[PDB]
Amino acid sequence: TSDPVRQYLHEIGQVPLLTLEEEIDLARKVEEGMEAIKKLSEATGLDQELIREVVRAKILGTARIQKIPGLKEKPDPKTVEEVDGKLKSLPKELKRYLHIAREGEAARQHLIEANLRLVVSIAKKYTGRGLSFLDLIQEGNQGLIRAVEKFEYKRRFKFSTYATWWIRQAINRAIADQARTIRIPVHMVETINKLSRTARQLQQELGREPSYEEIAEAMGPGWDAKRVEETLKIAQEPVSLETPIGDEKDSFYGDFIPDENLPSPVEAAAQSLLSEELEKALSKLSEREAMVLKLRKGLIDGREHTLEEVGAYFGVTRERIRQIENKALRKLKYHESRTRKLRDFLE
Amino acid sequence: KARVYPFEDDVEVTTGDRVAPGDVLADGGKVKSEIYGRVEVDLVRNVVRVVESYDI
DNA sequence: CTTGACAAAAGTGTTAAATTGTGCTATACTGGGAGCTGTCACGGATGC
Repeated sequence: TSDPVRQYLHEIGQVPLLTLEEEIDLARKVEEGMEAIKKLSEATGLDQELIREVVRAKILGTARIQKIPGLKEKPDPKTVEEVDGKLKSLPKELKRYLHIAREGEAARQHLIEANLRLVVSIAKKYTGRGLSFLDLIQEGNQGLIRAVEKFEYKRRFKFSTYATWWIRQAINRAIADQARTIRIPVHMVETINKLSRTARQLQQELGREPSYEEIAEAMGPGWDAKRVEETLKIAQEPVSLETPIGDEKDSFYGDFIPDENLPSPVEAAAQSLLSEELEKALSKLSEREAMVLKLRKGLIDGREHTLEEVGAYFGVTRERIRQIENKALRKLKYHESRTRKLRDFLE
Repeated sequence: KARVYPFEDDVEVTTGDRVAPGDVLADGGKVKSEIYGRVEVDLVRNVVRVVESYDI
């Protein structure tokens, strides 16, 4: 039924492997291309990666590379074409390094494709992560590219080594950057791994699972029960709301979760009643002090007013405002003990 | 399957351009490859050939 | 409501201590993998 994995498998199956000869030739053609770019940088006085990408623009497709980097990366007619024209002004010795360059550029692609059959075989022991087959393999191939650009054939080492070391990394990074729904930075993943590792070891030995005492003991210095327990708490991942229930296939999870982040119908009339009855009990105070109170507690502009400010527009000193709101407060305290209307709202 | 067009002084074309029946190839319009296809510039063998291809 | 003196609350600048992000490891490693059955009726796209 159109398997996505067999697609890629037979797609890499079309391009054959590479023996010693082809490999060395490839790498050499690549480094030759790159150093060619290095001289071509001195040619027109440009950068490495600049001309290097300009080469790509003419090789792995023309309009398509500059068309969808996303809405803004670099202009095609402006910062690209002028680079083509500017390097067209050069003689034999110069102009040939261009062809050398692009040749090496193709050699890089051939190299990556030839060794892809490895990267696919690398992510197979790496399954069971927070990512599936293709998702893993691709992020491994991303490591294959960097494994290519940094490789040196002069060291007489088979590329299958230097590549594999970069794949084994790229995947183990790919898990650290995806994994759990919540994002966990590298170091945390590391420490967690060490913890579970220790667990697996002393549980294999002792014939039973450890305690936060012994597991942190075996973890070395600075490791106590509280810390291992802490990182253990962070270790767990969120639970899906689509989680089924018991024997009933119909029963979901999230339908059991209440909304407390929105005011309950009772709370609406509650806050209303408070804001009303308070305004009623406020009218028994002097025109100044009553205003000063709601200016102080932010029932006016929604913000607290320092004694300095309440006194600034009233002309009175801060001390005056202070005594005013104290007095007014207790003058309210007289009526409240009587009516017992607002003696509620005590939480 | 292709058609060879050896050159002498440089070229106006690069590997991966397309083609046309008698368009300038190399050496100020010395040779013109007449055919449809992909163009390959070879410094070693000092030739710029074209393998027969439509640009579909 | 006022004037000055002061504790505490809250500010603001520089720094020590953590937390977080990035990179590389060159003997040679070169196409995964798990399978699951005792429906049933019908309606449409597709194949003989």
